[PDB]
Amino acid sequence: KSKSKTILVKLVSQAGTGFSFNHKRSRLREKLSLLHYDPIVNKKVLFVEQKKIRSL
Amino acid sequence: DKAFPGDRRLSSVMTIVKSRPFREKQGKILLEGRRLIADALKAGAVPKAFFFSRLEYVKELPVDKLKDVSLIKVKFEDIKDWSDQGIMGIFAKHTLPLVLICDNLRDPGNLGTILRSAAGAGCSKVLLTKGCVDAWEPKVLRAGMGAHFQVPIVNNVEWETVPNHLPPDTRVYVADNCGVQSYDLDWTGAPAAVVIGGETHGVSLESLQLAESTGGKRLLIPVVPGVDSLNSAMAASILLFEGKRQL
Amino acid sequence: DKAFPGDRRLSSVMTIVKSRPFREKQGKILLEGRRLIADALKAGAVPKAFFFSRLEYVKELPVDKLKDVSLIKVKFEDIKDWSDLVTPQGIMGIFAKHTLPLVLICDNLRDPGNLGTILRSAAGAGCSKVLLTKGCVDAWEPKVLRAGMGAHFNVEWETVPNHLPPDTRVYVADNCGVQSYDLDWTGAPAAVVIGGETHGVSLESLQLAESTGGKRLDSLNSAMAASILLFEGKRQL
RNA sequence: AAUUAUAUAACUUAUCUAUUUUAAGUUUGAAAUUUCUAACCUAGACUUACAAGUCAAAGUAAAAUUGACCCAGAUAUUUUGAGACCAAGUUACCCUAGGGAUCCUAUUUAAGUAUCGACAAUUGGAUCAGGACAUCCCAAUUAAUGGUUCGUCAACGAUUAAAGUCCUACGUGAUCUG
Repeated sequence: KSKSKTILVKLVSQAGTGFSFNHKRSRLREKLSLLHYDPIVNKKVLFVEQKKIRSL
Repeated sequence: DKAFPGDRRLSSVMTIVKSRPFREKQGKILLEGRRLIADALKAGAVPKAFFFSRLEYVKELPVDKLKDVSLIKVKFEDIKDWSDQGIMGIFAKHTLPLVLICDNLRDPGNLGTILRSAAGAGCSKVLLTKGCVDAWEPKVLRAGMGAHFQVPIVNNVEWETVPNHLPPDTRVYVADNCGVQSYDLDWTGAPAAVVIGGETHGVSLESLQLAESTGGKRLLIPVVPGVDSLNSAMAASILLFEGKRQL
Repeated sequence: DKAFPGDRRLSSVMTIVKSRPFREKQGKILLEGRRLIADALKAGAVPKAFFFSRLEYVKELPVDKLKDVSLIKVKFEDIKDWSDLVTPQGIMGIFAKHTLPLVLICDNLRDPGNLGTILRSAAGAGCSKVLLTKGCVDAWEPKVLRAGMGAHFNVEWETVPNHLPPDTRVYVADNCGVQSYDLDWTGAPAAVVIGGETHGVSLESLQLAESTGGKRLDSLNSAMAASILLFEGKRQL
């Protein structure tokens, strides 16, 4: 319970489609910018972290 | 041993009496020691049960000095848990009134004794560390020789009573070492509402802002030596009584 | 670390620290705690032996707790003899066993625990006058040292009676217990007389202090109440 | 008990009345309730109340310290969430099921097997201590060898080579009764 290493965040598409998915990142690292498949545009687009959900 | 073998509540009372965690769970504040039992006893508490060695409880020799505490059998391991001393008397855990508040966790004796310090002076409601902090626990109250619910000094405050302590229109002051002057404060001059933050926790910024509603100024006790600060709970006790007298 | 406590010198040290009468006969007692040992060195107490753990000695933190004693690596057995308590601390030291005045006078032998607690409060209070009986009772025992916790770190009968002749009133204090700053403990002469730890202080002890001409400030916790009074005493000054 | 208790009854506010500028609260209780990005698909399997989630041949397709669902959110239908609820008594007012009456001891061993039999293996006191090792004293990493006083959950006083941490129906002497 006390131990806390990673965190869960929302990765939101930069294409404006509103598609989002959750990914795990280390708490002490910088915000993630990832290239992920967006079903709405049916092609890989850049995703940027917006908010933290919980402590993993 | 359980107060009554069949009675689960009796066992809980005895267990809570000689148990810091169990007492907090069962809302019991025990005053370890016959003299300290009288301390809580004379502070306005009629302990329902008193943590004492099974044979010792039967003898009730400390109960004679409890002066209200009801001697109850207590397990040897439980007695060690409540150790801060054998006779732990478990008990339920205004304008110009003494008001002590050992905000946050602190020395168990400091919190309990500081809160009780206001009671005798004429404290309408004396406060201690919050329910989360171990202040009304059997061992926690044992060092302080005070009962939370029964005595005006309360430690198992809980959320409801926690606003109650602050809710009064008595100017509040946080006293550690240099929080005007301990007895020359606006809070000290006005009805006492002293609330010292935890020694290792400090005073919350929101609490300092809330002091504006009370209208009190944090307590600053001049220290000739280079010591960083004195006992936070102890300072609250002095400020608690000091405020009532000045008010 | 040195784990040999069976030496004759170690046995003598263990007897003095473990037993108060042996400490008085040998004039040596043990203080447990790195902070307490460091305070003893500042106070000028001359320690006879410094107890340092196998790791504490290497870290040099126990060495700083020598309290003027020689610091050497010591195991549990050696530390136990050096320390006055059964359980030896990681850092411990074996050492020797008016108008508006603040005076506390204790006659005869006094409980070592009470002395440590009183001295710790006195340091915070900053009283300029202190009274006591002779040095018969040893206040350097591990229990007494624990009571002081470093904050604490010979007036005798003749000088002690002088404090009694002085017109001072001991401010009363109780667990439930006028205000601390409303009592002229520092503002007016004070002759602190209350039930000691060796005898016990009940609610009558607070009344007894009031009977000395002071007012109330029911047995209060010795450390908590004294510390609260010390803060009030500093404010009084 | 635990949790309550708009049966009624009261008060308060409405209400309803005087003048004049029953309902809702709460309380009693008629009672009530419970207890004591890391794919998709698809043989065969796992996990599982249900559901979802797993492993996996084949196939197809991208590439080269929690854990799901329900259920609530957010928004515009896309996404995001970590089988006695909790809970005391009493019963000879009872019910059912029955059970009764109407330092030895038992093995094993055998130093000294007719008859026996050590060591073993299966209230305070007085007298005398036995044992555990996590070693205080005594002793040479090893060792429980013998000891570890008297008093006032903590503490103190005085001795002792030392007053380890403890256990042994007050450790242990042979009232009398039910």
